[PDB]
Amino acid sequence: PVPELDIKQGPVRPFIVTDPSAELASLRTMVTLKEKLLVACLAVFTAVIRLHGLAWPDSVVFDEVHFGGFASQYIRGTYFMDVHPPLAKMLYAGVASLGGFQGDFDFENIGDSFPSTTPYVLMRFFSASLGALTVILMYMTLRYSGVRMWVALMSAICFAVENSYVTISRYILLDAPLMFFIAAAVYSFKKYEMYPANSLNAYKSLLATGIALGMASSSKWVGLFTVTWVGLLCIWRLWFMIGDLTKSSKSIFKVAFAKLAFLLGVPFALYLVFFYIHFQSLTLDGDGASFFSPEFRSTLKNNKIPQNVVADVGIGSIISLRHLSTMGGYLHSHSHNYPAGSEQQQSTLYPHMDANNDWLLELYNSLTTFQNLTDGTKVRLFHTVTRCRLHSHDHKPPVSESSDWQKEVSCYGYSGFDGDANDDWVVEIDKKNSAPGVAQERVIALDTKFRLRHAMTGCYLFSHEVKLPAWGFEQQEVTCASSGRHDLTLWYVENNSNPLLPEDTKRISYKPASFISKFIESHKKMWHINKNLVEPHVYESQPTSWPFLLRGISYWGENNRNVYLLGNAIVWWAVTAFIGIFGLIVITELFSWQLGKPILKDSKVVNFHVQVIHYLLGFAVHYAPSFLMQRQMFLHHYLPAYYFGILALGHALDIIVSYVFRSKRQMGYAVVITFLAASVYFFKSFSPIIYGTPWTQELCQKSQWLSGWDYNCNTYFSSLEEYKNQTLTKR
Amino acid sequence: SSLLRLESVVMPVIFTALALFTRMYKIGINNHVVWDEAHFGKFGSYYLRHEFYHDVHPPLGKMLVGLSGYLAGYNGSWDFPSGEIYPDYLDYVKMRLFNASFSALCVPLAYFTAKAIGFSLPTVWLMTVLVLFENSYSTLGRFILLDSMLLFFTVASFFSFVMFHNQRSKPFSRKWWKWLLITGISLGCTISVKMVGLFIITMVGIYTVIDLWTFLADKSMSWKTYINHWLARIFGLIIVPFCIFLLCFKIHFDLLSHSGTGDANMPSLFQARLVGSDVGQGPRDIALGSSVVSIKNQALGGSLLHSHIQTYPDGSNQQQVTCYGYKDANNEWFFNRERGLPSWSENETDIEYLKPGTSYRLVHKSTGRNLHTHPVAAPVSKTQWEVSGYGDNVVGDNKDNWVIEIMDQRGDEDPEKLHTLTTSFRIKNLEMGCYLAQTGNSLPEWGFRQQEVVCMKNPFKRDKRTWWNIETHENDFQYPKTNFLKDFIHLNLAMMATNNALVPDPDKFDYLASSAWQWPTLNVGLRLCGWGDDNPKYFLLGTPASTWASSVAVLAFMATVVILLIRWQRQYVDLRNPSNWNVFLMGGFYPLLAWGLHYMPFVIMSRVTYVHHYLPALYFALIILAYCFDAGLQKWSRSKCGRIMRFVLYAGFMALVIGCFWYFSPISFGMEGPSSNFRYLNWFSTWDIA
Ligand SMILES: CCCCC/C=C\C/C=C\CCCCCCCC(=O)O[C@H](COC(=O)CCCCCCCCCCCCCCC)COP(=O)([O-])OCC[N+](C)(C)C
Ligand SMILES: CCCCC/C=C\C/C=C\CCCCCCCC(=O)O[C@H](COC(=O)CCCCCCCCCCCCCCC)COP(=O)([O-])OCC[N+](C)(C)C
Ligand SMILES: C=C(C)CCCC(=C)CCCC(=C)CCCC(=C)CCCC(=C)CCCC(=C)CCCC(=C)CCC[C@@H](C)CCOP(=O)(O)O
Ligand SMILES: *[C@@H]1O[C@H](CO)[C@@H](O)[C@H](O)[C@H]1NC(C)=O
Ligand SMILES: *[C@@H]1O[C@H](CO)[C@@H](O)[C@H](O)[C@H]1NC(C)=O
Repeated sequence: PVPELDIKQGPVRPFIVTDPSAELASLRTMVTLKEKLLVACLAVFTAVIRLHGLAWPDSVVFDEVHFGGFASQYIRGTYFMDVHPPLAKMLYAGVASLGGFQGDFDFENIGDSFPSTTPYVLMRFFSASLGALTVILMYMTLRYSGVRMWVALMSAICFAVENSYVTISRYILLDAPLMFFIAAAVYSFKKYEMYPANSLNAYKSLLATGIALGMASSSKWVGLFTVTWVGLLCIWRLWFMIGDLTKSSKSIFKVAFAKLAFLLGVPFALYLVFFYIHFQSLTLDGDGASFFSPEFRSTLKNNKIPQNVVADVGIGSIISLRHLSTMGGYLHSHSHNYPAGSEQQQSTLYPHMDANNDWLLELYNSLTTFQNLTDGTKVRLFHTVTRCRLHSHDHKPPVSESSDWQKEVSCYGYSGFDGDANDDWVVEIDKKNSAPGVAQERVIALDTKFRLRHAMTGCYLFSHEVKLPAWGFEQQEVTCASSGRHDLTLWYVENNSNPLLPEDTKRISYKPASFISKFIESHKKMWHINKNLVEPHVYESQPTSWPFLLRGISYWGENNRNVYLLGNAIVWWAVTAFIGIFGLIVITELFSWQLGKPILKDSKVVNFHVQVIHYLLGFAVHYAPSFLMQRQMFLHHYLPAYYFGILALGHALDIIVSYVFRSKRQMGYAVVITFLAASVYFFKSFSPIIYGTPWTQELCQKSQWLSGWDYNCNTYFSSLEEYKNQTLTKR
Repeated sequence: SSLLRLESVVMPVIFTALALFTRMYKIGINNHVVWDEAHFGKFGSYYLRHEFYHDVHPPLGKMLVGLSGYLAGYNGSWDFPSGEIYPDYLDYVKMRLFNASFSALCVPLAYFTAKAIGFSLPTVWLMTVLVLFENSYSTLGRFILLDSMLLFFTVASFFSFVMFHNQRSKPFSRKWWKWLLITGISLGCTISVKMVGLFIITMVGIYTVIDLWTFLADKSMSWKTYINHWLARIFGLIIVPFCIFLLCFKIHFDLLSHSGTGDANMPSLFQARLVGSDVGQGPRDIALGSSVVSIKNQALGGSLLHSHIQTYPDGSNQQQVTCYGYKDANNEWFFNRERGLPSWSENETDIEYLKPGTSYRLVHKSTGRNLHTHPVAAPVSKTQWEVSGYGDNVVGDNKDNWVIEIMDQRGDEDPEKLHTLTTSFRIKNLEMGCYLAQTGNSLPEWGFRQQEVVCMKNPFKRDKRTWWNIETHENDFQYPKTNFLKDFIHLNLAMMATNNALVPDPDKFDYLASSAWQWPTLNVGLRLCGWGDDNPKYFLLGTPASTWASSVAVLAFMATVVILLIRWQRQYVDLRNPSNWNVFLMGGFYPLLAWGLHYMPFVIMSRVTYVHHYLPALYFALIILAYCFDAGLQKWSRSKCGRIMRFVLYAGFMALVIGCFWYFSPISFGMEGPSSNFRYLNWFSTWDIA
């Protein structure tokens, strides 16, 4: 199963070689017939357990509304925005359109029954099929990590029995393709471990680590943590290749450069290709691209973004300003008054085009000339609908009222009767963020980006991402701020028109979003929503409460049945019990090492500690950055780290069988068969919480071991017999 | 020999003399308050008036500004605004002379620092002219700051650190205990000047963990000697820097004893102890009926018991009872008798004192409702019920009976009865049996954004949320001394609370703030004062011969630990003799780790960071650059042309930081012109200097 260590004598201290023989490749692959028979048997058992009773919850389940509805968005082609990279939603769109799905069903809210036009059981079959293949990848990953055959069989059956992966993979969720491609990344990298790192099999394993690793990174950004984990194991392996003296330096740089190329080139290539399929298939424009730039939207079909507006704007032109940084922007004023300050006409950001977004450019002092908007030309923004100027009296702000800066601006005045110096706005063109040419000097629509400074207060026109709830709902705030952010201060003009200009005027339109700017803008909205995704959710959890399996998340409640994600607790608590016991035993082997006693004698203990530093390090890199996030997160974010936890627990069962009971392996197989038997018992008792199959209430009360997990336990009937003589509602 | 002893004597007084010249040359020329002289000078003036204040930073810097003021013949009577001129009695020349004496002692301490970390003699001179001739240190050493003090106790921390390292070969000697206790004193002063002195203690702590680690493997060391090493390191590296820190808060609390601004960041008992005492009452404590009180929560975040005239939209349509944190007439409360008895009348003759363990009806004064929990649950926390106000002296139920329970007594009077400020009390309902608590969470805007009040059935008696105290008493006595350790904890929690409140919003452009990548490579500087042609105008940035070459030496050494570690794993024997390993480890490695600990928290944290935060981190970068001149030119000491090339390369770079300090000498020595004269040293954009 595992060979003895091949250490050799260097010039200072002994060193370990890192070139496995072909015997190590033959011992840990499916070279026999009995092993292929047990992989086929585990594929039958897994394909029964992970795919039992499918389409019995025949309504939408937790976040199946999201990724199902987004799959519908990729089918219809109307653009949308989600926190995640496209591959494991566009992949459900390919499975859906492969199954005959034509949009036609907005996945609205949990409990909506599926019509018989949407293929969901085929999408559920894809999700639970990849959630079934990750079990067989855990077997093969474990055997490639160097593991007894039967203990990989019973640890991987113990993984097919794990409740949290049956729940998370059975439905239209994100962690099932994600977990398949993370499991294929550790699969292909542990296949790379056992090959002599120069042969063609090793580079095939690096390429499979590349496409699976970057196909995990392109499905959900926790795959980037698998890129980090693989990379830290590359620092491990390249460190021991430096430690090998029979390997030339050109060999170490060839493994390091090809390792770098297959393991950062191919993930970034596949990530960029999958975003190209994202941008190339999602071509229509809906309300999903409502907070994108108008050059982003210029690539989309059926636009309301204005094209061929008048470039050179003059004094006397009915114009419409648009805020640069905040996407929901227009200078907007309409006949509703403030609740605070001076209670005058309000100035807001309304993101859609109206006639109330219109403003005249008139001087402080309508002629027959075309006086251009030079840098420093003070103007008065005259709103043409409600007969008012733009006024910045020094009163209290509406909703950002706790502001020594950020002076409040309003709209009040009479044309010809009430025009004062406090309605002036000095146009100051920012010459850096404007594109060069004529637009850098004077104001060109869509091309320059100026800043309106108030001539009597010295403050600049300002807005940010805080709306107004009083009147004109879902409209942001216009202020007149000093020492506000220069990014949030930029304004530019679109949709301008004056009579003092011919009809043969050089128009201008947007530069429509080269693919790099499309990519970077889309990721700025990814990071912007992802950082600012704060909602009060009742099943929201805390990352230090994950490894103990308290207060799991709920999924579905209809017609006296429920679905609820709590993991296999006798596998969960043994995973994290082994995080504790392995931390304790590696501390006592450091202190027992340096204190004088010799550690790491037998090769099985060495490969145990090496592969549990590997797998424990996978637990560290997929769980510690979830502490470093100022956002909401649920129990299913622990679950990629819990895959490395059940790998390391696999090696724990291997060190129970293979080292501490070398003379009596019947007791090692006895410990593993009682652990597996208790695991399958925990699945069999908690099967009616996964599949949405009926319990009874007197056993649903008994099943709640911890009081922390709570899944509407009065939903069930008092007996299993009443479900047969029962009709079920459909929403 | 004799020439080396001659340079060893007459050379530290040349660098001390150029330190006193470099840091004190135009101290009294600016004649205006500057960058944070407005703040820390004011905080020094608080000690001279003995008035209490609250601030983020630990007090030994501000107590050394107070000691800087006591030596100037100054009584603290002038607050320090920003920008304004000085009064003629405030002799700021002694104060700026004091802080620039701390930087002018930071230079010779870097001389003997570099003498202690190996460093063949030209390296000690390049490192002393390198820490000396710098406009960042001499700019920010010029002023009433505690950046010079943080830099001074950082340099004394590293100096006493290496002087502790140099007697590891004869442990438990007189020199070993000497530099171990001086390392403890200097580390403790390093925290107590500013809370970012935990970085150098992370460095000395990593050295200590590495020492105890490698003392596990010594075969001759007995367990008694090794336990003596553990007690010696926790004493002189944990207890002594904590005893200096506690002594600094003992001089902080016991020195100033009046009231002042920022007094409201304390529990009300400590505010009642001090001399000002706008929260206390002399003759009587509390009674029945006539005692108009305002109930305050002793929880960290709780406030006064409030009852505004609006009613619940979600409840039993009774008056809202919430918690609000300012002075109001709606915060007034009093006590009334229990259910079944005749209530309070305004013409009573017996002034009844209140009895704990007895049910009462807590009645609001300005409105007239009874304190009550009703059978509608709390709006946010759906576990418990909701506290409301209902009825009058006769209208209500049996759930209006609220008992009073003694939780803690502070003595000096009768402990049996309820009192004001000396009786922490819980309130429990009689019929339901829930304890009156407060979660501290925020309500939606129906309750005007105030605190949530719950009545939990079974909380614990060790909970601070259920502890209420009487603060106001309305119709010969000294308040007891509070526990000093408790005041230490509450004041450090208030300091950390202001650190959490110091996080900027992304919408406001702080013109003065910077990011940590700008402090090396000098992308931005820092404008300390008003940029008119009247006053001489200063500007914070390092000399670009010292910190460009120094920053690229941290990048060149941070890829020298990696190269020597790869070559270590490749069985090369890199550092043969213990001398060059000593220079690598103490002169090179622990300044890379002290650079990283003094710099990487400023690139990780979400707080307003300025250019003056890099001054302790730049010092270890300059040690690293001194090492890259030391070991990088060690091989040239054997060839004659290599020796001459070595001395003209040391003299070339020393002449480079001389000429580049003198070329940028106006931005520390004053820039007295009209600010357009000094565009010649406006090398880059984002150096807003002209
Ligand atoms: C902690 C996180 C660190 C993450 C980054 C890690 C490393 C990147 C940093 C530096 C890489 C440069 C390494 C050069 C080592 C020279 C040693 C030497 O010159 O000796 C070489 C050894 O060849 C090596 O092993 C070099 C291994 C290189 C490791 C992989 C390099 C990474 C690939 C590039 C990645 C990006 C690098 C830049 C990152 C900013 C010659 O030995 P020999 O066989 O000829 O003689 C036999 C020895 N007898 C005589 C004693 C027997
Ligand atoms: C082991 C050597 C292999 C090499 C890999 C290295 C490490 C892998 C090991 C663990 C993963 C590290 C993840 C933590 C990293 C961030 C630290 C942190 O911060 O979390 C720590 C603790 O976290 C943990 O519960 C660690 C869980 C680790 C798994 C369970 C360990 C076993 C314990 C049960 C033992 C059962 C009994 C055993 C005998 C039967 C606290 O969180 P906090 O301070 O942020 O809370 C502050 C939150 N406010 C800001 C909102 C207030
Ligand atoms: C260089 C050599 C010597 C060898 C070569 C080794 C090698 C292959 C690499 C060299 C080794 C190396 C060090 C690499 C660094 C790794 C690398 C490329 C890049 C850093 C990757 C990172 C760790 C961080 C930056 C990325 C982020 C944008 C991270 C934000 C994460 C998330 C906010 C995820 C949210 C998703 C989910 C959690 C919540 C939503 O869930 P729900 O569905 O809504 O409920
Ligand atoms: C306004 O300035 C621009 C800048 O080049 C110029 O092209 C334009 O002709 C000017 N307008 C008039 C009316 O001359
Ligand atoms: C403090 O010094 C000023 C300066 O002369 C003086 O006017 C004032 O009376 C002094 N106050 C006290 C309390 O000594």
